[PDB]
Amino acid sequence: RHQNSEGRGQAADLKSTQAAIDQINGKLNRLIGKTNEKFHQIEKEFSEVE
Amino acid sequence: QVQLQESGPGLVKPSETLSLTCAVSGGTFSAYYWGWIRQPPGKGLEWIGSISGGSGSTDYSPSLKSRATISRDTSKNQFSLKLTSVTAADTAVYYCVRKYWGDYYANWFDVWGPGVLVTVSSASTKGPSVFPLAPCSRSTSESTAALGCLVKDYFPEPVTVSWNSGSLTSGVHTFPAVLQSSGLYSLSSVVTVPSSSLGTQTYVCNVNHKPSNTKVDKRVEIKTC
Amino acid sequence: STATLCLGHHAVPNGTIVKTITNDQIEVTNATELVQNSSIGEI
Ligand SMILES: *[C@@H]1O[C@H](CO)[C@@H](O[C@@H]2O[C@H](CO)[C@@H](O)[C@H](O)[C@H]2NC(C)=O)[C@H](O)[C@H]1NC(C)=O
Ligand SMILES: *[C@@H]1O[C@H](CO)[C@@H](O)[C@H](O)[C@H]1NC(C)=O
Repeated sequence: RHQNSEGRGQAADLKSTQAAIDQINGKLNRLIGKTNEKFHQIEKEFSEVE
Repeated sequence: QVQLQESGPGLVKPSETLSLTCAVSGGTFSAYYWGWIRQPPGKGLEWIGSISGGSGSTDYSPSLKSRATISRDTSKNQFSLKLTSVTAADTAVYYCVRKYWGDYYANWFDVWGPGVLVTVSSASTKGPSVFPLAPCSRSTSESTAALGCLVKDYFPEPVTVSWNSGSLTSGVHTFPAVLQSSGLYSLSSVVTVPSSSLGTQTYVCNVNHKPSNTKVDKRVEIKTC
Repeated sequence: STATLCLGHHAVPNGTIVKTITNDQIEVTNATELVQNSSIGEI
């Protein structure tokens, strides 16, 4: 936000904000879609107590 | 990391220009300074001068300041020395070296060139004379035999001999070059091979007179008068 | 004229990638290993 003689205006940046969002987007991906597969567990509920 | 390859003619006519080049491998030429250094065999060595490997701003030893002219190239990753009005004494081995960026600092000559011999061509350049030398009874130890290969009549120096193209290395001794009364240069590269192999294998001494581009895989064989 | 002092840090012609939390890939001077993956091959 500037305040000049001409008036009062704003202008957005793209350079820094692109690097901002970029680093956030990675952090998503490093924590999103990443998974482990588990194919045969042991039972986790017990109807009877042996 | 950083390696250098020294290049140039090891021979040059008296009172003529010397032109040498050395290579860089790894690093960026723009990011250091480079100098040259002179050493005749078995005496004191000397710093020649340095240049801005980045910009081209230079210095030279006062003695060789007028005589020596060093250069660079950003393009080819190379750099040159041009020396005018050479002396007969100037015959030496040369080096390319990495110097620190600071005009005044320590840790100079951190890395050195492989070393290229530069001999002034006092006499006419010529081909090597490869002289085989047969092992005898009087040149064989109990465990070893003395096969020889003399490179005589060769001008100029050096001459580097390979044995079986460097297949055998054990007890291979390149005897230093000799100034004979002939005014001509010569040497043998003696090979010690076990006495058990005598009269069996016909060994080869291989001549690499690099400036003359000569290859002589000449054998050594026994002959009777 | 007028003098200029100018600060900075060293680098290496050849470096290695390293996984962080800030950036999944980055180049630093000198790396090492934390996982011995190789054996002599005998007890
Ligand atoms: C980079 O740092 C390592 C630190 O590990 C240095 O490596 C030394 O040598 C061996 C094999 O690399 C390691 O097992 C040791 O941990 C290190 N020595 C000690 C006792 O500290 C290495 O010197 C460095 N490399 C360079 C040239 O910067
Ligand atoms: C570093 O080493 C790698 C692998 O040899 C090579 O591909 C790369 O070009 C080298 N980089 C520099 C700056 O030497």
